[PDB]
Amino acid sequence: AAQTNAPWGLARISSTSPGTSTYYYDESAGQGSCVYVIDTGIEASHPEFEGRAQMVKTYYYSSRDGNGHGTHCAGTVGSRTYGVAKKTQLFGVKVLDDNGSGQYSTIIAGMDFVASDKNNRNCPKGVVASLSLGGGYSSSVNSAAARLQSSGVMVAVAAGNNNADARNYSPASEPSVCTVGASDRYDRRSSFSNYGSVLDIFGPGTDILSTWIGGSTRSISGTSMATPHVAGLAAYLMTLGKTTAASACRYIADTANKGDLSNIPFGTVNLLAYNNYQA
Repeated sequence: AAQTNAPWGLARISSTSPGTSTYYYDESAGQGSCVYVIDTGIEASHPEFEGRAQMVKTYYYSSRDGNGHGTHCAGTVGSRTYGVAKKTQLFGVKVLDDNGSGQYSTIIAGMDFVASDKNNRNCPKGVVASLSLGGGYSSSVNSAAARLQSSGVMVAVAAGNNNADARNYSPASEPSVCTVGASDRYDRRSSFSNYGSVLDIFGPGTDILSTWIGGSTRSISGTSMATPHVAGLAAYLMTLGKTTAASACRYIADTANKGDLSNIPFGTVNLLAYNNYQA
């Protein structure tokens, strides 16, 4: 399948070169997989989700996304125009309030919620969780991310936006989950992207067009935007039967575009997520 005039990040993940604008992918498109977006919520009514999104949990007075961040991330995972895995099922878990903040205890509860809740959903091709959130190092937060992964969910987490070593952030620093740095459309490390040995992969994170609340769209930047590219990619590859929740991060690293990013610090992987789709 070919989507013309796609957002640059989608085109990038199906290309061996920067500078193209068409996204190529197998038409299976993550059908039969599920991605949990653990964030500020998802505006499921957005036409871009086509009825494939739903809120399953909130820790606040509403399950609505009053912020936008979660809706943008979910759009990059799975919206019809802005998404990597255009036929996945999207499940929203609102651990972040409408100001984008959340207590670590709530975030932990949301991770453990997903590990159990997947048993209430139909995801024959597999389950992914996208965590575009984080804070300072916490062993309890890392352990929750590790449990979620152990339970059979492909966990993708943002590296963080401090232009610093991600070893000092959680859940970024958890070794058993897939930690995602950000790049720009010229294959440069994004200016704000964290780095370090704990990173597993880079994805598009600068100037990413996706869904927003009020049935709208906008372009924003962050490792929050790179993470759902990787989560959507995992769902897509799992639907194709190429990998599993436990092995997908390694598979994505194995099949990445290698050595193509600039300003990668010595000791950080130079790997850019790539679907290796041959039309």
